Amino acid sequence: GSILINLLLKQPLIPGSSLSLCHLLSSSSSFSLSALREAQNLAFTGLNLVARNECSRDGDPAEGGRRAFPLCQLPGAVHFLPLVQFFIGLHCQALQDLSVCILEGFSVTALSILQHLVCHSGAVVSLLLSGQGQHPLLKMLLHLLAFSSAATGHLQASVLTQCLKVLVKLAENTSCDFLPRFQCVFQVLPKCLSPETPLPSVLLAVELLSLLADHDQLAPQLCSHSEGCLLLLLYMYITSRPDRVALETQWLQLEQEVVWLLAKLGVQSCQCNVEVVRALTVMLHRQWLTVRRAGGPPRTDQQRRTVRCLRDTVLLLHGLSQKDKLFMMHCVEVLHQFDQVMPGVSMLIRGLPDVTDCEEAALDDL
Amino acid sequence: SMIPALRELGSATPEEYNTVVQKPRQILCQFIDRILTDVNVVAVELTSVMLLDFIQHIMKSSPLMFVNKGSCIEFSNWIITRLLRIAATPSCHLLHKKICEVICSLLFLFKSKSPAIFGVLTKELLQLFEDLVYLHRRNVMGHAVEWPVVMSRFLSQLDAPLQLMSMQNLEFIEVTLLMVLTRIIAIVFFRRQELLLWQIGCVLLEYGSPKIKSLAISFLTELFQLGGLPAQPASTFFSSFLELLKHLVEMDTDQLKLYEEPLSKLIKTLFPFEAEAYRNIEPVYLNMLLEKLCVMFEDGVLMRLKSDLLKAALCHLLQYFLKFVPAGYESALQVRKVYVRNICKALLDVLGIEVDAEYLLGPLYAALKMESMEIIEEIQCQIKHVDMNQKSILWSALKQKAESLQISLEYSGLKNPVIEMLEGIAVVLQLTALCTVHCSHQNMSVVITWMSLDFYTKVLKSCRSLLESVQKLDLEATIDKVVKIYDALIYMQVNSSFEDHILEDLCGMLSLPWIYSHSDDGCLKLTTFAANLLTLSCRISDSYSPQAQSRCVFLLTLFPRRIFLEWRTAVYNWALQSSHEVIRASCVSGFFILLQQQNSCNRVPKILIDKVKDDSDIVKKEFASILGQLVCTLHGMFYLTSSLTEPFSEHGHVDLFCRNLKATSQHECSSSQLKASVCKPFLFLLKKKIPSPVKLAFIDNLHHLCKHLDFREDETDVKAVLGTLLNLMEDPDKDVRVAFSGNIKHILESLDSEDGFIKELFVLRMKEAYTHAQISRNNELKDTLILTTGDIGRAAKGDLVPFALLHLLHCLLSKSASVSGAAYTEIRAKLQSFFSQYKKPICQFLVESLHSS
Amino acid sequence: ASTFFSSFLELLKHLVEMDTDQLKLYEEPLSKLIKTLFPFEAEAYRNIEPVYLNMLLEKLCVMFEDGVLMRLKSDLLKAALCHLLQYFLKFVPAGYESALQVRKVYVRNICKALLDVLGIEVDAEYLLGPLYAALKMESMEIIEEIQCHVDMNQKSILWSALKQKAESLQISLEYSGLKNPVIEMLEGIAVVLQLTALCTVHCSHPS
Repeated sequence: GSILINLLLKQPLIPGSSLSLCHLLSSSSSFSLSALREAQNLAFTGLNLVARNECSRDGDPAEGGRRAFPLCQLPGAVHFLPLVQFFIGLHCQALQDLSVCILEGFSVTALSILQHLVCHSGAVVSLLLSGQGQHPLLKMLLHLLAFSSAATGHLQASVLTQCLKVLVKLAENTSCDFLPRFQCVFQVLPKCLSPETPLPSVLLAVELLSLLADHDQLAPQLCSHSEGCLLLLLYMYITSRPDRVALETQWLQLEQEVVWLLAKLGVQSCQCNVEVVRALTVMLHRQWLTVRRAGGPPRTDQQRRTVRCLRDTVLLLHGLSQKDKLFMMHCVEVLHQFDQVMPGVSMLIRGLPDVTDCEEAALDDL
Repeated sequence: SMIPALRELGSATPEEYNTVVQKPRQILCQFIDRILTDVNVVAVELTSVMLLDFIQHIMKSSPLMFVNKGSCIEFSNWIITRLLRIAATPSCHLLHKKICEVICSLLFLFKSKSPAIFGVLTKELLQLFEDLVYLHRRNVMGHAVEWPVVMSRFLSQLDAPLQLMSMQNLEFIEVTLLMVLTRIIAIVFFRRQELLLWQIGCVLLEYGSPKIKSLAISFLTELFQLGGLPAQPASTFFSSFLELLKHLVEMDTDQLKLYEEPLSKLIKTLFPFEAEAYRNIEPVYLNMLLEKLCVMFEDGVLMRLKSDLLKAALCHLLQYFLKFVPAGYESALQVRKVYVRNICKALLDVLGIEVDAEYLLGPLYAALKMESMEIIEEIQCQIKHVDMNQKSILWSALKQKAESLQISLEYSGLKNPVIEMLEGIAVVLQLTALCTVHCSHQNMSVVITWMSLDFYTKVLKSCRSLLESVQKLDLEATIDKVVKIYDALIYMQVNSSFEDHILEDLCGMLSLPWIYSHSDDGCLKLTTFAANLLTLSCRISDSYSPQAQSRCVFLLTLFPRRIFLEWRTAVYNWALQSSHEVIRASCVSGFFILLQQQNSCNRVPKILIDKVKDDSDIVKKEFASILGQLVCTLHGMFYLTSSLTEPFSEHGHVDLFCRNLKATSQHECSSSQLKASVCKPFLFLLKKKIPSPVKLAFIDNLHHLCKHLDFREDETDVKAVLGTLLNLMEDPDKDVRVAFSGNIKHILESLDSEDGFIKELFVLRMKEAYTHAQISRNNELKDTLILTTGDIGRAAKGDLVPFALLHLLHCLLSKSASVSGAAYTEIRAKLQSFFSQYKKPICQFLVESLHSS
Repeated sequence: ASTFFSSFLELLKHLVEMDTDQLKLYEEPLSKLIKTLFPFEAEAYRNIEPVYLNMLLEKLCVMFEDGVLMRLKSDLLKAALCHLLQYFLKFVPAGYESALQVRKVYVRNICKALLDVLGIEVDAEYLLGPLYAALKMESMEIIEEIQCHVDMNQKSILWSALKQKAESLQISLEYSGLKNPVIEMLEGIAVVLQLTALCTVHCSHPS
C-alpha cells in the first residue's frame, strides 16, 4: 500500500554503503546531466504523488482481478524510473566497456528501489511488462544480468541478487499472460546457475524458473532442449555444493524451493528425469542424517523446515515411482542410501501427528 | 452394491475401466442423489453419517471408483458440490467436520494417483474461495449482495447448483474450506499460489466474524511456517493485526476464548526468540507494531485484560523487541529508548495488583540487564565501581515502588492485598538477584549496587508477621510467596554471602515447618531461632504445602555455611523418608551437596543409594541428573555457582529459580581418578528395566562424567563397570541406545589409551550384540548398533577404528538395512589412501566371506 | 490551507452531483472565490504551496475526464473551471507546480476531453481561451526547439486531433445534413476556424 514511501526512505537500503534515496538524488557529480536533474525532479514529484495516495483506502474497488494479490496501483511510482534507468545505464554504459566501483553502488541502490516498487505497485508493472519494445529498464537489467553473472566481480555478488529479486517480484506481482516477455530470461538463467554462483542467487533463479513454469508455453523452456537443459545444473548444484559459505539453513531454503518447483511442474500438466532422483536421494539422506540423532519433537525451526521438505520429497518420489518404472534401475546406484533411509523416515512420519493419506500411502509404497 | 464386479474391475480396460465404473459411480450418486439432494431432507438430530463414512472408507479402499477419463473428474466436482450445499447450513454443523474430512483425504487420494487432476481441482477450489471472499468484502463493504447466487465452480453437467442465501451460509462454507486448506496447505503450496492464499487470508481477517478470523490466523501461521510472508501481502495483514491487538481489551471473554490460542501461536511463530528472524520483516511494519504495543500497554491493558496467557504473548513480544531485534532496524535508537522506557513504567505500575507477575519478569529483567551491560560497557572505558540507583529511572522507580508496597503492607495487612504485594516484593527481589549476578560483567572490571540489605531485613520482619496473623485463610499463598522470596535471597547470597545473623535468622523460616511439631531434640536446643519461632511454628507447620515443603527443603539444602549445618542435615535426612515423592526429589537434589558439606569426601551416601534403590523413578531420574556433578562433589570443595539460568530458555513457570545450580570443584579439579567403586552404587539404575528416561538422563550426564572418572585404575572393577554400561546397547529402548552411541565419543575422549583388553571386551560385547540382533532379527537394533559403532570409530584413535571398520565392512555384506553406506564414508572425517592404510586387514575381512564360495 | 483545500476539492468533485438549486447557491460565490484565488496576474501563485495546486490539477483532470464539461449546467461554473485551466496554462509556470512531463500528461488529457464536447454545446466560447493558450505554448516551444518551414498538425497530437474532429463534424453535416443537429456543430466548426485563424496570426512568431 502507501508503505512504498516508508520503503523508499528506509535508511540503509542495503546493510552497508549507507546509501539511501536521498544519497542518490543529491548527486551533482548516458543522460549527460541534461536528465540527471530532471529525473531527480521527477523523483521528488513522485515522492509527493505517493505520499498522497488517495487510492488505497476504503477498499480501493479498482483493486481486483488478475495479478494475484492485486498490487495497489501507485501511479506516482511510474515517475521514478527515468532516474533509476539513468543509473542502471551508467552501470550498463560503464559495463559493455571491456571507477565503476562507485557508480555500481548507486545502481545497487536504484535496483533495491525498483524492487520495492515492483513489490507494491501495479502501474509500473503494467508498464515494464508492456512495451518487442521493452520499457528501457527491462533491457537495462537484462543486458546487465549476463554481466551480473559471467563476471565474478567483487560487486557482481550483489547486483545480481538485486536484479533477480526485481525480475522475480515482477513476475509475481504481474499476470500469467505477459510472461512471454520474461522469455528473455532463459538465455541468462544458466549463467545465473553456474556452480560459481552463491546460494541466494540460485535460489532466486529457482523461484523465477517456477514463476515462469506456471506458463503453458514456458514449461518446456525448463528442458525443451535435452542438452544443458537448465536442469542437472540445479541438481549437480543441490548435490555438489558449489558455494562455500553454504550456511546449511540457506541450503535448506534452496532444497525447499527446488522441491516446490518440481511439484508445481509435475502437477501443472529431458534426459534430466534421471538425475533428479539421484539428487533427491542425496538431499534426503542429507536431511534424515540430521534430524534422526536429535530425535524427539523438533522444537527447532530448521528441524520443522527439514520435516516439511522430507514429507514433500516423499510425496514427490511417490509420483516419480508412479512414473518411469525404471526408477528402481536409475536408483540402483544409491539403493543403499534409499533403503538405509526410507524405513527410518517412514517410522518418523508415522510418528508425526500431521500425517496425510498421501504420506502414509507413499511411505508404504516404498 | 454389485460388490463382486465393483472389486473385480476385470477386463475393463484403461479406456473401458472408466465406463465399467461409470455404473458404480451412478449407484453412489443415486445414494447421494436423495439422502443429500437437499439440506433439511431429514431432521439431522445431529444415520446419514454412515453415508459419509462409507464415502471415506471406499475412498481409502477402492481408488478406481473415483479415478484411474474426464468423467471421473466431473464426478467428484458433481459430488463435491453436493457437499458444499451441506456445509452452509448451521444445523448441519455436526457434519461440517465430517466434510472437512471428506473433502480432505480426497484431494489426498487424487494427489497419490493423478496429480494433474488434483492441481486443477485445487485451482477451481481456490478460484471459488476467492469469489467467496470477494463476496464477503462486497457484503460488508456496503455494496450489493444479491444473496441468491451461484458460485459457479466444480460445474457438473452430469445430473443442485450452489448458493449461499445468508451469511450463515457464507461463513460456514468458508470456515469449512478453510479447515480443508489448513490441512492441504503443503500439497497446495507454491510460489505464485502463496500470494493468493495470503490475499484470501487477509480478506477474511480484515472482514469476517471473530471465529473465522481465528481460523484464518492459524492458517496464516501455518503459511508463514511453510514459506514466510512476502512484502506484497504484508501491509494488509499488519494493519489487520494491529487493529485487532488494539481491539483486544475491548473484546469479550468468549471472543477471547476464540482469539486466545491461535493469536499467541501466531505471535510466537512470527516473532521468535531465535535471532535473525527479523530480517524477514520490513522495519516499517515493526515500528508500527512497537507503537501499538506501547499504546496497548500505556492504556492500562494488562489490568484490563483477562487471559493471563495473552499477556504472556505480549510480554514475549516485548522481550523480542528488547533483546533480539537490534537497535537500528526497528528505528533509530532514541525512539526505542523512549518506547521501552514508557512500557516499562507501565509494567512497573501493574505489579502490585496481579497475583502472578512472573510474565513481567522476562522483559523487566531484559531491560534492566540491557541497561546494565551498556552501562558497565560505556564505563568499561575506565576496579570501576558503580551505583545503580541514579543510573536508570526504571531501576529506582521499581525500587521505590517495592518500598511503597512493603510499607503500605507494613501499616496493616488489611489495607494491603497481601498476595499481590508479597508477589511484587518477591519479583523485585528476583530481579535484583538475577541482575546483580548476571548483569555483573565481573561474573562474565566493574561492580554495581542494587537493592538494600536493611530493606531485606525489613521484609524478613514483615513476612512472618503477615503470616503470623493472616487468619489462617490465605496463609498457603503466603508460604509460596516467602518461598519465592527466600529463593531470590539465597541465589543472591550464594553469589555473595551476607552477614551471618541474617543468614542465621533465615535458616529458621526455611526450617519452620519441621521445627516445632516433632523435632523436640538437641539440634533445636543449640539452635537459636527455634526458641524464638516456637509459637509461629506451632501455628504454621501443619499448613505448609508439600510442593512448598520440598521447595523449602531444597532451599535449606542450598543454605551453605558452617552454620546450623547439623540441623540442616538432620532435616534433610528426615525428609529423605518424607512419604512425599516431591520431597524425596528435593531431598536428593539437595543432599547431593549438603553431604559433601558434612564430611567424608569419599563415596556416595549409603542411605541415599538405598532410598533411591526404592520406587518413585523420578527420584532416580533426578538422582542421575545430580550424580552428574555429585562426582565433582566428591572432589575439590564444591564451588557452587549458576549457569546463566535466565528465565526465557526455561519454561518461565520457574519454581525456585535457585533450582538451576550445578557446582564445581573449589579449585585444582585434578583428574578425579574415580576408581568407579562408587559407580556401582549408581549404575544399578541400569538394570535394563528402569524407565528409559532415567537411563537417557544418565547417558546425558555421561558427558560431564567422563573426564572425572578414571579408567586405568583397577582394570578389573573398571572393566566390570564398562560391561554394565555396554549393557546399554542391547537395551530395548531406542533413544537411550542412540544417545549412548553418541556419548561413546565422550567416553573414548576420556580414555587414556587403547589397551588390548578394552578392545577385547569391545569385540566381545559387539559380537554378543550382533548375535542377539540376528538371532532376534531386530533390524532396529542393527541400526542402533551400526550408529554406536560409527561413533565409537569416528572418535576412536588406535587399533579400534580398524575393528569398527571391520564390522561396518562385514555389515556392507548384508540386506537392505546396511547403514554402513553412510558410516564407512563418515570415517573419513581418502577412501583409497584410507584403504591403503588397512588394505591388508581389509582384504582379510573378505577372505572369511570368500570361504562361502 | 490543507483543510481548506481538502474541503474545496471534495466540493468541486461533488459539484456535478449537486442539484439545480444547491448548484444555484454555489454558483456565484464559488466562481468569485476561484477567480480571486487564481487570477491570470503572474506571481499570484507564490502565495500557494505548489503541492496544493498539484492536488487541485489532479482533481481537475479527474472531473474533466469525468465528463463534467458537458454534463454540468451552470455556465458560470464551467467558465470558472476554464479560467482555472487557463491559469494553470498561462499565468503559472512549469517547475513550481511539478515537473513537466506529468503536466503535459494532464493538460493533454483535459484537452482531449474538451475536444470531446464540440458538437454538443451551442455556446463554446468559454471553451476557447484555454485551448488557444495551450496551442500558443506549444507553438512557441516548438519553434524554439526547431531554433536549436514547419507544420503544426503532425507536431501536436492535439492540433491534428482538433482538425480531424472538425472534419468529422463537417462530413456529419454533408451526409445527413439537416436532421443532424443544425447548430452547435457549426459552432464546433467555427471555433476550430477561430483557433486556426488566431494561431495562424499570433503563433507565427524560412523556418
